[PDB]
Amino acid sequence: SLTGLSDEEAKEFHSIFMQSFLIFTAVAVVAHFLAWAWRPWIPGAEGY
Amino acid sequence: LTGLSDEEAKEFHSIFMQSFLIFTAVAVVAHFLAWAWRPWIPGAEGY
Amino acid sequence: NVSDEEAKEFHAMFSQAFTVYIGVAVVAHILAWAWRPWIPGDEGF
Amino acid sequence: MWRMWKILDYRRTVVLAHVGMAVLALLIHFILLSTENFNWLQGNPY
Amino acid sequence: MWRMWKILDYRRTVVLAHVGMAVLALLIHFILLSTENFNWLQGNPY
Amino acid sequence: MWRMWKILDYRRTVVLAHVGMAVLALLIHFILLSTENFNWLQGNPY
Amino acid sequence: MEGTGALTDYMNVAQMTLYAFWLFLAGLIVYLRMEDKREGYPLQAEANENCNRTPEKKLGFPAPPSPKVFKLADGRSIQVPRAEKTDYELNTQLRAEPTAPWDGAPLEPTGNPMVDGLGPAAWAKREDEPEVTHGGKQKICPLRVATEFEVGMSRDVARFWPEIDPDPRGYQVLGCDGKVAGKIVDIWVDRGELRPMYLEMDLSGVGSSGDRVLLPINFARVGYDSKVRVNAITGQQFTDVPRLREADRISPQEEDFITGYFGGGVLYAVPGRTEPFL
Amino acid sequence: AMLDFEKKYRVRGGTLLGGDLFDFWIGPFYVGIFGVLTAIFAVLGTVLIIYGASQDTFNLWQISIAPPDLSYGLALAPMMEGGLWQIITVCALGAFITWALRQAEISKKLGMGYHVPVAFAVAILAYATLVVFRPLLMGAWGHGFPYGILSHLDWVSNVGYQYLHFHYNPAHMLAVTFFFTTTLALALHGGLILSVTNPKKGEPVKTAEHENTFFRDVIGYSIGSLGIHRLGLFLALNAGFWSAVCIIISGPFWTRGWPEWWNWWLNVPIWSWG
Amino acid sequence: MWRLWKLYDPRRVLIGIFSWLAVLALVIHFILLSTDRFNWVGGAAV
Amino acid sequence: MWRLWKLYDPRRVLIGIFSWLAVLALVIHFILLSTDRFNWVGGAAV
Amino acid sequence: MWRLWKLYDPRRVLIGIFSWLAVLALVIHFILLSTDRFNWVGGAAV
Amino acid sequence: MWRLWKLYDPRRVLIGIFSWLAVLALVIHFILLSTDRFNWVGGAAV
Amino acid sequence: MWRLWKLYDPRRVLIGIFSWLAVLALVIHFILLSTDRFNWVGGAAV
Amino acid sequence: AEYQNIFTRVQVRGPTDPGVELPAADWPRTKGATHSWLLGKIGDAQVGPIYLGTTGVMSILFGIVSIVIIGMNMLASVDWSPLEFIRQFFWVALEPPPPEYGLSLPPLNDGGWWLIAGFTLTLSVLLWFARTYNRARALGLGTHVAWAFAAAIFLFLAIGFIWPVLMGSWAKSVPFGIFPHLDWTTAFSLRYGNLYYNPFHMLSIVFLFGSALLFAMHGATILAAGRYNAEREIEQITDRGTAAERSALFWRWTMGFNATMESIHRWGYWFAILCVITGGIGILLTGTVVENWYLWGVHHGIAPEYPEFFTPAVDPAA
Ligand code: BCL
Ligand code: BCL
Ligand SMILES: CC[C@H]1c2cc3[nH]c4c(c3C)C(=O)[C@H](C(=O)OC)c4c3nc(cc4[nH]c(cc(n2)[C@@H]1C)c(C(C)=O)c4C)[C@@H](C)[C@@H]3CCC(=O)OC/C=C(/C)CCC[C@H](C)CCC[C@H](C)CCCC(C)C
Ligand SMILES: CC[C@H]1c2cc3[nH]c4c(c3C)C(=O)[C@H](C(=O)OC)c4c3nc(cc4[nH]c(cc(n2)[C@@H]1C)c(C(C)=O)c4C)[C@@H](C)[C@@H]3CCC(=O)OC/C=C(\C)CCC[C@H](C)CCC[C@H](C)CCCC(C)C
Ligand SMILES: COC(C)(C)C/C=C/C(C)=C/C=C/C(C)=C/C=C/C(C)=C/C=C\C=C(C)\C=C\C=C(C)\C=C\C=C(C)\C=C\CC(C)(C)OC
Ligand SMILES: CCCCCCCCCCCCO[C@@H]1O[C@H](CO)[C@@H](O[C@H]2O[C@H](CO)[C@@H](O)[C@H](O)[C@H]2O)[C@H](O)[C@H]1O
Ligand SMILES: [Fe+3]
Ligand SMILES: [Mg+2]
Repeated sequence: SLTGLSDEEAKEFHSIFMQSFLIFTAVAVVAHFLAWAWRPWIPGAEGY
Repeated sequence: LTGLSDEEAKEFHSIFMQSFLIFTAVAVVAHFLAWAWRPWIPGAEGY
Repeated sequence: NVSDEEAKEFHAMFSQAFTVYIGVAVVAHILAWAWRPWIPGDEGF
Repeated sequence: MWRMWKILDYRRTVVLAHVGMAVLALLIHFILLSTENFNWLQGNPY
Repeated sequence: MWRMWKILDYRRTVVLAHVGMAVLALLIHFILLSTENFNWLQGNPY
Repeated sequence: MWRMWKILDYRRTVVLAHVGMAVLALLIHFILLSTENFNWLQGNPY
Repeated sequence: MEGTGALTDYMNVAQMTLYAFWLFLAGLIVYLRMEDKREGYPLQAEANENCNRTPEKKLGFPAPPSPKVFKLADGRSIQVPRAEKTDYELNTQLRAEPTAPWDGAPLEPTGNPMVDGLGPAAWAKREDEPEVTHGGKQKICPLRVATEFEVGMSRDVARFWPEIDPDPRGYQVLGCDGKVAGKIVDIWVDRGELRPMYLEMDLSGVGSSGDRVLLPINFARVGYDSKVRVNAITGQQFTDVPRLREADRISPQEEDFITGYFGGGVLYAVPGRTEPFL
Repeated sequence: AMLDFEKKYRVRGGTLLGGDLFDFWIGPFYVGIFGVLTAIFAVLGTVLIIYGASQDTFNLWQISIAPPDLSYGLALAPMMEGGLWQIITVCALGAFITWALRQAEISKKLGMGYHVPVAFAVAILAYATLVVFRPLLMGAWGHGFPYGILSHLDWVSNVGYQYLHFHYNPAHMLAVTFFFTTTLALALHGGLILSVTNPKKGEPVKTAEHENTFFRDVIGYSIGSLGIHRLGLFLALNAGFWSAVCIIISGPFWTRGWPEWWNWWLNVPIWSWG
Repeated sequence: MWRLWKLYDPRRVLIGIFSWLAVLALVIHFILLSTDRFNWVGGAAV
Repeated sequence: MWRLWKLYDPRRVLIGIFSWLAVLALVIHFILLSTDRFNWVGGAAV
Repeated sequence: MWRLWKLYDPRRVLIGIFSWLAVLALVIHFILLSTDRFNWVGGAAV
Repeated sequence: MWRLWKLYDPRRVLIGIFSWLAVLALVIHFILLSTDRFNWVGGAAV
Repeated sequence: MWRLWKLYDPRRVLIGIFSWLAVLALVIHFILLSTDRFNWVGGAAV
Repeated sequence: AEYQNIFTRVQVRGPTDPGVELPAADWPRTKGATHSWLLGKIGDAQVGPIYLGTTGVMSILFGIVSIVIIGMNMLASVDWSPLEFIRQFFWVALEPPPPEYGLSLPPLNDGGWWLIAGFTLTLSVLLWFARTYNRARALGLGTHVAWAFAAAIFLFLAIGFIWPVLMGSWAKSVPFGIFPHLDWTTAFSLRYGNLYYNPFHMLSIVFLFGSALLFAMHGATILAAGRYNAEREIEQITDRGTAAERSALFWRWTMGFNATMESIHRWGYWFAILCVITGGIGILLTGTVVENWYLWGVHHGIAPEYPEFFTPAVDPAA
């Protein structure tokens, strides 16, 4: 059927979900920038 | 609790401690005879 | 037992999610191609 | 094309789609990890 | 520390302690028997 | 994020967090033992 | 040969250990075949099997053991094979005629084999006292009295994916010929087995809507479209399903009446089922 | 002679072929058309086996009807060079298939489902894998196993060592797991039913409550009266099926040593550690 | 897309995401440790 | 000797006799195919 | 030809077609990966 | 200390103690038979 | 933090903690037995 | 188009069954019981509760100690790497003592850990035997399950303890590893000349194959007669319903003889435990009173003879 959950409460979960996902990806992107600064993972034509 | 009065519990305990003492005492004698045969605690040099 | 309004709303969630996922994957394949093209020539890569 | 969801159950189609696309994406990523020209961690010449 | 027996069941703590110490005593005695410096039956030099 | 506990059952989440962190901490410590430069019990030069 | 194990110039210990196990295996095989002969024995040799044209009893080999006493929970020491079941079988006048007089000829039913308990429609002689749990509750009871049970093992599965956790209450029943027999009104559950056993239905499609009939669950194919398809019997044949003595209980005998009637449909529900493919 | 309840069940119908012509019982056996066929096939194959035995040795264990040479390919061979084996194979296959079709006639007559003939079809599948399907894929009837009590044990030994360690066959480890687990389940199932119906002397026959309680007391789960027979059938049929899989992939789909097959596991990028 | 949570139970989606993220991060971290170049505790040179 | 059919049903004895004849004819024909002298299609010499 | 759907359930047909298409597409792709001419990731030369 | 027997069944405790003693005695006697010093039936010298 | 003992049965928490400590202590002790430097029964020099 | 009794279509959930009451000295059961939809399709849905008493706890403690010893030694053999542990999971093992130690107690790292793991594993399975025995007796059931388990214990003890003891070396026993104990199984057959020719290995396989045959026959028959409540087998033993008669008639008409609802479980029980008992006897015979099983088979005229196909090899060192 449907999840028993108010139309406004569903909007509330989504807002926190998209803020938590955005913060999770924001930390992940910085972590990736720090790792590429350590050792880049896309090799060139001749390799590393 | 189990179906024992304070008296039947005490009667079991007295026989239990008597049996336990006798079993231990026999075992102690067996251990004195065995030690007389060959001791089982080695020195720094061994046996 | 799904109405026309429920079906339309589902396909909007499907449309939005399908659009982002394809749009990102196409960008992934352009960057992947710009790195090392995966279709060899007569002599190889 | 919304009528697709009067045919299938959309709730399970999306769950099935995620599991299938996860398996396929790991399949392709692992396959590239086994090749020589597309193993980005190995970094062999191209 | 008798309030411990208003939390734990003293009947089943006593059984557990006895069987637990039985496992540990056999384990330790057997570990010592499997060492050259403390197998008191082999009596290797110390 | 106190609303998180109106979604996730807090009693089960706490237990699974401790169980999960037990596996992860043991795993990370074991990984460091396997490496040469971070096995503190072996004491290799860094 | 020589070495450890030699008993003679040829016999050795492993070989004689093997023959020792042969003797045990025989004694176990004989013992097992005797345990096999506590139901349906001694064999009833009919007159038309024997050259003297007299009925007889064959023990077989090994001969059956002595009768075995099962003490029961309610305080009743029953003996096996049971005397009342043997007496019912030997005295029941079958409503069937052998297709030939020689031994081994199949019976061809005279009247209606489904209501007469012939072949796949047959029933055993069982107790008429409804079964009880260990605690004394009614073992097989409908959900209206067994109110502690609710349909559906998983509430979330029953609510969001009801196709795989269905509730057949209110479902239409169809026979093997696609005709509507009625509506499922209740479900009967075994308090010990924790399973549905019967789907009580009314006869609103082929008889009185107030009539109640039990459909065994293993004969019911609970579909995904709110229809229960019974391949055993024609929809019109739901009217002759044996009725319960009491609307809220079923004896083990009535279980054999009801499952027996549906099982008989496998051969007799429609013409041609008895007939071969070719 | 019949069981004292058997008479009412002996009715007409349920056949797939033969109709009334073979629809009768000889003693306890239902005959049917597939019983006559399974009799002709079985007697033919057994008598042909004894003829093959008379040409080498009558010692029961040393009797062996061997398949033809691999050089024969799929051709039918001379009788004393594996043609006798090939006829016995088509006789045994027919004997097995008509046995299952006959059990299907018996199933319908007693109103039972077709679980028994189908469960036997898995066993027939494994034999068909051994003597037809795998020899076909490899390209010679000579890949099948010889018909001899001790000569087919050497075939199993040598075919197993054709892959240098047959224990590492992934499908064989699965089939062995299903065989071990099903006899474990059979020990528990047989034992639990005997334990209830035969309690300690002086005790009433127990209930299905005690059966569920016993295994919930022992392992914390009970599969139930119905579950034990589904699982029991499941474990034994998977035992047969994965037997067929393990042997059909040994040679047609793997020609190296089975331990080498696990090279993919040793090379998984997640846990290479080098 | 707020309606996504009127269809899918938030707890099961979050448990599914968390299980995927835990397995995926463990698998990525393990794959990196398996490579010579990105094993950060193996201490190799490029 | 006609009374043998007051004992055995003609349908069953004929099914058993014909089954016996079919087995017998095939066994004898096949045994001859096994022999070098009577394998007529093989066509050896004497 | 629209009468085809009067006799066949559209969900069952589309599920069956997609399972056929997915498996067939996988098998053709994997067959091309094992050849020496159409192994595109392997980068074989003609 | 006699209050033990209200807590536990004497039959169960006696069976448990006796089963422990039998296994302990069996283990110790075997351990002595395996050494070269306390194997009495072997007659090895000190 | 005291409200934890209303959420859980304290008997269960203690049993779980102790069961964990017993396994952890045994794992640690076995680890030290594996290394040369901290094998105390082996008695190897530094 | 008929229902095949393979999955339970309609399920009904009630309150958790707490189990039959135990005597007033047993430990309380656990309080944890939940219902599973997935398990309810195959059969009973309830998971838990579980009893744990003196024997259960001590069996678990002895077993955990055994698993920790095996696991830590396995992990130590790969230099403590969890990644290398997964890579080598089937290959790692706790290795038995080398042959030079005989039956003495070897050092921990030279089979000593193996001997401790084997001792605690033996104790846990023996206590588990007492647990299975007592749980049956506490419910007033027969001890059939425990003795069937005891039969499996005897093969386990014959393989790991009795036969290595009869041979005079712990080296002959089996290591605690997945592929290594398969290596032990093959090497055992190589060493004593093709265990196929061991007659008690033949009988062991007869009852093992016959056990799968029996469970397939019986399980299929109970599902086939599920329309008549065959799976309620206890009711059919005490009150022979039509399902018990159709099951017996089905096999009487098929192979000429049948069983009863009760005797089928005696056939299956004995086939299960004879498989493991002839297994133990066969293991005890080899090495002790039979050196080479093929040579034993030649002596007793069971080895097939093979005509010439190749030029026979000759031992150069003859
Ligand atoms: C906040 C909102 C939610 C979310 C809400 C939604 C909604 C709403 C939808 C999606 C849908 C999708 N989401 Mg989402 N999604 C989220 C975030 C993500 C993220 C991410 C990294 O953040 C990813 C990668 C995805 C990915 C996806 C795709 C699975 C799908 C869009 C493509 C599509 O059209 O599938 C369609 C493709 C198929 C149907 C093919 C089916 C796959 C089959 C089974 C694979 C067969 C081949 C395969 C190789 C078989 C393997 C066998 C081998 C031999 C072993 N989502 C977040 C968590 N998402 C859409 C969807 O599910 O479409 C049905 C959709 O409607
Ligand atoms: C050294 C050799 C290798 C090895 C090489 C092989 C080879 C080769 C094979 C197996 C096969 C099997 N191996 Mg292995 N296997 C080894 C060691 C083992 C060990 C062990 C103790 O280590 C075990 C437990 C097993 C277990 C198994 C099973 C999984 C499987 C056999 C069961 C089966 O096929 O049923 C199937 C049952 C049948 C096929 C029976 C057919 C029944 C027919 C339909 C009816 C016959 C009726 C009859 C004629 C009636 C008689 C007449 C009446 C009685 C009157 N193997 C060693 C390591 N193994 C076999 C397999 O899986 O093939 C399918 C196989 O071919
Ligand atoms: C797939 C799961 C297991 C299984 C299942 C199974 N077997 C079954 C069934 C089922 C469900 C039956 O219903 C059917 C039956 O009714 O059993 C009583 C059967 C059966 N399984 C049997 C045997 C059997 N099953 C085996 C295995 C298994 N059966 C699996 C482990 C084995 C093994 C492992 O070796 C054997 C020997 C029979 C007792 C019976 C089938 C009887 C049958 O088919 O009879 C036909 C007529 C005959 C007399 C057969 C012989 C006819 C031939 C022409 C001659 C012999 C040829 C053969 C190639 C000789 C080979 C000998 C050498 C190998 C030594
Ligand atoms: C007739 C012979 C066949 C047979 C029979 C048989 N086996 C049996 C039985 C029988 C009759 C039982 O009654 C017994 C049983 O329990 O059955 C369910 C058993 C059994 N057979 C087993 C295994 C088994 N049987 C096998 C074989 C066979 N069993 C034969 C083929 C094999 C094979 C093929 O090798 C195996 C591996 C067990 C599952 C079980 C007996 C279990 C046992 O003895 O366990 C001892 C204790 C331990 C190992 C302790 C460790 C267990 C856990 C890790 C402890 C958990 C601790 C804590 C509670 C939780 C911690 C985690 C927290 C996060 C919560
Ligand atoms: C690090 O790991 C942690 C702690 C995280 C947990 C993980 C544990 C893991 C993963 C463990 C993995 C275990 C595995 C895979 C084990 C595999 C085991 C197998 C396949 C075993 C198979 C056969 C083994 C047998 C049959 C062993 C037999 C040994 C016996 C019977 C020993 C008997 C010994 C006795 C009775 C001892 C006697 C000692 C006496 C006292 C007599 O000596 C004087
Ligand atoms: C109702 C069932 C109907 C029967 C079904 C039969 C299916 C199984 C047979 C499939 C076809 C087998 O095909 C078989 O191939 C082999 C090739 O080695 C042929 O053999 C042929 O070539 C070989 C050499 O290759 C020659 O030595 C031989 O003289 C010649 O006959 C057989 O003549 C043919 O029978
Ligand atoms: Fe059963
Ligand atoms: Mg090894």
